[PDB]
Amino acid sequence: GSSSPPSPPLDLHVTDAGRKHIAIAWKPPEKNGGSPIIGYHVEMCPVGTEKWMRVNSRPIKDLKFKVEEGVVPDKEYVLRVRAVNAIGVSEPSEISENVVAKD
Repeated sequence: GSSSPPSPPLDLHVTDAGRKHIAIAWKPPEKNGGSPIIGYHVEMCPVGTEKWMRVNSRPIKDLKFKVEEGVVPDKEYVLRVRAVNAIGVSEPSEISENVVAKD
């Protein structure tokens, strides 16, 4: 009965990882808040820090993403995803399981 950013993406999980990539997938927000979801953003943070960094250049128009930018081999990360609509940016998803950039 009002207009808001979307609720957060759901069910974020890691599908694959390597020394140079972390592949993730998620499910759409339960609610779009009153205007369609137009994109997703992925953030990455080395575990034990609060140094969240956006790892996509353009809005993601899919429910999966291969993270490559800024991945450091043998570092350990968590990820989170945000949804965007014409009102603004969602709070982030629940964070991912911990993932090491190794094979």
